[PDB]
Amino acid sequence: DDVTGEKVREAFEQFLEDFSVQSTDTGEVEKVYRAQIEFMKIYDLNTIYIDYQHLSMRENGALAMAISEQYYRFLPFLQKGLRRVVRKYAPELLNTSTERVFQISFFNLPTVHRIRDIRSEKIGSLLSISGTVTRTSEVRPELYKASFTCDMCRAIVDNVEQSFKYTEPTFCPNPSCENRAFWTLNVTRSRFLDWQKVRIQENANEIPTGSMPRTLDVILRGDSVERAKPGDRCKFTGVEIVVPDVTQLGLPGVKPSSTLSLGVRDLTYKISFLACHVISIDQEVFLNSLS
Amino acid sequence: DDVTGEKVREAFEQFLEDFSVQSTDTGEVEKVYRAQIEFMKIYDLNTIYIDYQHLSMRENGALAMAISEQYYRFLPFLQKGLRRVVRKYAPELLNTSTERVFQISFFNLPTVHRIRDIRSEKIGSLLSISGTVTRTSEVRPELYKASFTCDMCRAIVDNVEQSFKYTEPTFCPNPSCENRAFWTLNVTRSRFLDWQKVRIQENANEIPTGSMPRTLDVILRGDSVERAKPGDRCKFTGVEIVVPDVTQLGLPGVKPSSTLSLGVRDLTYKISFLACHVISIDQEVFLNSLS
Amino acid sequence: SEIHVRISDFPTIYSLRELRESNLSSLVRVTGVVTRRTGVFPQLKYVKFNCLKCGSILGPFFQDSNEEIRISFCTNCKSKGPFRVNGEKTVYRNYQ
Ligand SMILES: [Zn+2]
Ligand SMILES: [Zn+2]
Ligand SMILES: [Zn+2]
Repeated sequence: DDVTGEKVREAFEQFLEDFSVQSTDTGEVEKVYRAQIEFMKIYDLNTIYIDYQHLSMRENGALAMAISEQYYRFLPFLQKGLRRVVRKYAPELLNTSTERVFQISFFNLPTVHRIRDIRSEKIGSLLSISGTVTRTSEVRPELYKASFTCDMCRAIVDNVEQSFKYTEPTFCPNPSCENRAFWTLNVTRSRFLDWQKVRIQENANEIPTGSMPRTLDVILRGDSVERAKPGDRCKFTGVEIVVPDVTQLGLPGVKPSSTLSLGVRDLTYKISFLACHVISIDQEVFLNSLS
Repeated sequence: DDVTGEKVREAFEQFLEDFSVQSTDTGEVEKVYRAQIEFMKIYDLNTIYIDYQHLSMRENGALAMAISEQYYRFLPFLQKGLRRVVRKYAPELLNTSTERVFQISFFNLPTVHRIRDIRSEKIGSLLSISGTVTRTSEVRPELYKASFTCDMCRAIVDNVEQSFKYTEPTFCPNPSCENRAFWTLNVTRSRFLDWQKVRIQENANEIPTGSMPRTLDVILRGDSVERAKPGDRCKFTGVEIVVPDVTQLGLPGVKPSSTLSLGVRDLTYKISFLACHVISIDQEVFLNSLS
Repeated sequence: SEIHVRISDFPTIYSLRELRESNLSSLVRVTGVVTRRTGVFPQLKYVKFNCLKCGSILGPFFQDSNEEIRISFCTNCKSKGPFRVNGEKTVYRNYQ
């Protein structure tokens, strides 16, 4: 294992408990993260909103910089730390009632990147984008964790994690088997989340001289599905992501390729986005959202 | 199922349980069989001596006639009956310390039939044959209860008792298999019975005029193995059994056959004898034997 | 590569004809007179099956003395053809 990952995970779960923002005159000081955890237990939701400003304030923002620069690498550590914190205080909401997935969303990033500002050096990092929603697809299931039926000693392995791509369980329900050639998936022991792809488009005011509009594909995973109608300006916060592309086969420039036998595979990709959450920009509900 | 077999089995159980007779002038009325059960339990023996006259006196000899005439079918029923008798009275010796294969060795039959007097109608029946021991084999282990490892859905399953022909378990520890590819035996878990094939000649006095001494092959199992001496006159008690013969294919006369795609098996046999009781016909030892 | 332990002075002594079957899978101490020797024969100890479909040889698999193991499937590339043995890389043991 990695020592640095353990360090960042333990610090994460440490300040999920030790952090406490003041309430100024009215309310003294309260544990904002613990207050949000109590809110989570009360409403039985599935996603926790964490302000980036507080993380920047804490510990001279070194941990904030570390989590912003390498969000993808530390994400499983973040999930584990949050699970342990939930176990410490109010562990009732841990399970679905098999297991309930906890989503972590960061909001109020210091800066906003336009679609034309996407850069390769920001790949895998945390940032925010602002675009206009053009096409929205159906909310479809995706394999959070995948179960399969064995080939030799036909039997079903239960609740195995499914990565970004198809995975094969190395272990077997029968330990003597150690055969994985033919797996038959079963939906019962396979977890799922909500998947929806939204094609955002650059806003008019951000377009340079002469350039025709540029657009990006944004994937909304979790409760944020169907949160934006087509033709609305929304602010997306998430992690910069890459997805394989097979169309750029004749483009100029040497195509990266992997050799392994032969083991050939063209490493061509296109940039996309995975957004943690989306923010847009009777008389009772209307009357409520006023000062 | 067969009603007659079960009825005869329970009748045998009852007759054994309530066996009664005066013991000489001393010992009063002694349930010789029930007391000898614990007498042989003292040494944890594996033989139960069923004198024929005991079985013959009761039920006007009907039980003895049923046992003698159709011994091969009744023998497993008698085994279950003996196990139940051990369960009811004297259950302390059942375990080997799986379960000792108790031997029912009948004796004191009415008549002894010679080798020349062996007949094809009386196969499957109980009788005594007297001959001269000429050739004896080694004490080679014989497969009686086997442990089979299924090629598919691999595991170890015991208690798959071996029949006269090879037998493998159709049901598997993991039922999804239901396949019998390479059921593999193991040394440490399978059960075996001592075995010995003894060749016997016809006695000189009973040889027909102008004929050669006809021979016979006799199978010895259990504690009765390695009892006969080459050149020692001995009597054998048991059942006539047929064994496959691959030599008598060119002999004259039609041959038994089957049809099931030819689906045909060349069916020939030669008559042998499975025996249970065999007997041979320091000065203190000889003095002790002396009356 | 390996070491062995040679047990001595077992209590019970059985003659050859008294083995019967209870002594199965058990340590026995018997005495006799040697009659025939079969010479010294190499026997497979650390066999290395080769996979011509993989490209090179596979790992050294310990050969059980009860029976000869077989490569029905290659756990790596699922090869049905090559399961042969290379007498150079294979490490043998004495047998008599
Ligand atoms: Zn399996
Ligand atoms: Zn099976
Ligand atoms: Zn291979």
